[PDB]
Amino acid sequence: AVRLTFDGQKLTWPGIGIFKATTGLPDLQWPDKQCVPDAAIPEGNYKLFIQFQGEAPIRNAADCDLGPSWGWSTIPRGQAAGTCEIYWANWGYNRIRLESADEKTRKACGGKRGGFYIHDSTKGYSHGCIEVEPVFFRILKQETEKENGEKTFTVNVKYVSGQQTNGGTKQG
Amino acid sequence: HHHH
Repeated sequence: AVRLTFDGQKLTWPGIGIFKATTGLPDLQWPDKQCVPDAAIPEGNYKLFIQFQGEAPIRNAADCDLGPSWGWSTIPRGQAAGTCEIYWANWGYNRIRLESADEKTRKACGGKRGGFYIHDSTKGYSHGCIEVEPVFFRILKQETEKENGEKTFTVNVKYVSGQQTNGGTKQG
Repeated sequence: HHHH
């Protein structure tokens, strides 16, 4: 099993590496804002769904709405037109679904937050999710594609200071 | 939960 840790700026894969990572919209990248919609993800434990399921489902093409999915999916950037060129640039190219993995995490913030993912946009913000350095997904593929057995990934989110929850993921 |  892999227990990733996320402290607001760094996503650590123990024994492998540290990845730049960011959570929350630009003014909401603070541990004390974690119960505000689209802010830094609430602290606690989350399961990652790393099973690779290909293209994410499109719930409404006109409104650029992607449907939820419980796995690792890709963002259909190649067909984006008009406003969806803007909106899907905030997803990136890859997303991994997160689910709260204990009751305390699930009940955080009156239970009013959800729909969490790890994704590889390069904006320096995330709409209530975790934006990670794109190389994370290449390490993930390399470390898992040769393994035959169970592949269990979680992430613990714990902010140990008031520092901004921005790890420098905006494209250089 | 949407993400626009």
